[PDB]
Amino acid sequence: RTLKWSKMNLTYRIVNYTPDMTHSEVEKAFKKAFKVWSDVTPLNFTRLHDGIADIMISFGIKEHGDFYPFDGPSGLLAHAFPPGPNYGGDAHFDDDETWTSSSKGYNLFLVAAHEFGHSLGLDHSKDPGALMFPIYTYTGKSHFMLPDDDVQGIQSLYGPG
Ligand SMILES: NCCNS(=O)(=O)c1ccc(-c2ccc(CSc3nc4c(c(=O)[nH]3)CCC4)cc2)cc1
Ligand SMILES: [Ca+2]
Ligand SMILES: [Ca+2]
Ligand SMILES: [Zn+2]
Ligand SMILES: [Zn+2]
Repeated sequence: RTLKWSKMNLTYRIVNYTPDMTHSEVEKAFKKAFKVWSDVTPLNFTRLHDGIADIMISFGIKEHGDFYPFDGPSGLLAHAFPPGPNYGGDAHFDDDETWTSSSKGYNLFLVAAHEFGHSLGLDHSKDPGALMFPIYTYTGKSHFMLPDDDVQGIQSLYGPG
């Protein structure tokens, strides 16, 4: 046995938005991020506008209400908790960073896909070409294809769709 969600139908809520991007650009970016995993697993993700959801996403700075505070510009950038109740599964992004949909700063989609991998029970990868490798890089690929090391890893938890 490993650590994982018992249900295949998960809900997320975007609690607050970063000033660095428009509501629509944020929402598009996170939705594409969950799709990364939904496409290769039986998992399904639906967004809630209110109330408590399984994966609760928020932006914040410094001491933000958990034992893992951010540090301002540079340094740490996001973290997410493994599956479980309450804080379990949630994702936090440091809003002293610069979030973008481009080549500049941290690309919010890529970092969300990474952080959501942790939310589903994945650990970091040893393959520098994985999405779950602990070092951020931006490859500027024409379109994004989820690398094989990570499709293997998430499927070990949930199986193919
Ligand atoms: N517990 C340590 C936390 N350190 S952290 O907060 O500073 C941190 C560090 C790195 C990442 C992070 C690392 C890698 C990625 C993904 S990199 C990437 N993968 C792929 C492509 C690409 O262009 N870039 C193409 C396909 C796979 C995202 C976030 C997140 C938080
Ligand atoms: Ca930081
Ligand atoms: Ca939660
Ligand atoms: Zn946090
Ligand atoms: Zn990570």
